[PDB]
Amino acid sequence: SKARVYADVNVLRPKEYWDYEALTVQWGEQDDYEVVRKVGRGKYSEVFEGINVNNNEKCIIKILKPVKKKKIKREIKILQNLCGGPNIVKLLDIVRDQHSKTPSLIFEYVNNTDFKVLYPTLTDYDIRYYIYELLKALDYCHSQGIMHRDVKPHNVMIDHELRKLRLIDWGLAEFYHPGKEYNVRVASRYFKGPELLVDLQDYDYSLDMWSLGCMFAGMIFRKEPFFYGHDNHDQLVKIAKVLGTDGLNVYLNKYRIELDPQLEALVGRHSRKPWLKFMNADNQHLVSPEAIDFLDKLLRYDHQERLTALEAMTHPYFQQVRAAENS
Repeated sequence: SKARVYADVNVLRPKEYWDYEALTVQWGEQDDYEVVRKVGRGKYSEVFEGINVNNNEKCIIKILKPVKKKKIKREIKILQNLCGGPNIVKLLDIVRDQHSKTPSLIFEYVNNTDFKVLYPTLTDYDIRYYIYELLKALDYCHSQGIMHRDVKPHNVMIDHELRKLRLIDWGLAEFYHPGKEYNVRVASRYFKGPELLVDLQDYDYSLDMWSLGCMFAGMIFRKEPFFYGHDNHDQLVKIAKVLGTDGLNVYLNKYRIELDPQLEALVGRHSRKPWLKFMNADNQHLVSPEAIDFLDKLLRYDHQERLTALEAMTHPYFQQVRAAENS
């Protein structure tokens, strides 16, 4: 399998651009950024709202947990490559501790409003607007030959008063190389696409479009974990109970995917449930025919069938956000 767009980005580019294992970090001074208050936790890091002793300007301090230096250089190179793009968190500095040798990345500051309290107040228009903004971010990184691989509400900081948005945490992101076989243990369980669950290793940028699709579904239907599985095998069962099992067979047969006996039996056979059956008094104010058409074109088992970030931005559903942006 090969991406349908931006497939040759790293083929035309000098190895310097994507060879991150050869990156030589030019650390700065941890003696220049002060911690103010923890704002986020994580399996690979801790986030802190900090201040820049110099400019006096606020900032975000990310302290990385202990991991192989390969994963640290990867996140750094990608952030350097993406700096400047629309709605991409901007990396400002890189520092480390002298004794512990603990790495720390310095980022622009963004208030960030907890999604479990924000999303419920979003209006029909707000949703169209913020998703459109996230798509600018994804089309940009895909155009630069990079997959984020961890798209979820937690990695999208939103300053709802300034209506500003940023895609964050590029700790699992990777460079896309046609035909390469990547690790399927990326992203958070609820946003993992079928390809990661059936073990299709040569996946591409379309993986991020499935994750986005799960996010979108969660918002219009007012049901955060839209696909709520307790483990990976259970995650695929949940997906198959909504999209139907016939579509999964086509997918499996097309890419000649095995699918072990346990997960297969575990999945069984299910008919497809039309999107409208998920509508209820709590979410009918957000479920329009256009929203349904858009979501439908995102959540497709076959990664090659999904809309690209660029096609998504032009969908009629964002019709007013575009006109407002134009003038």
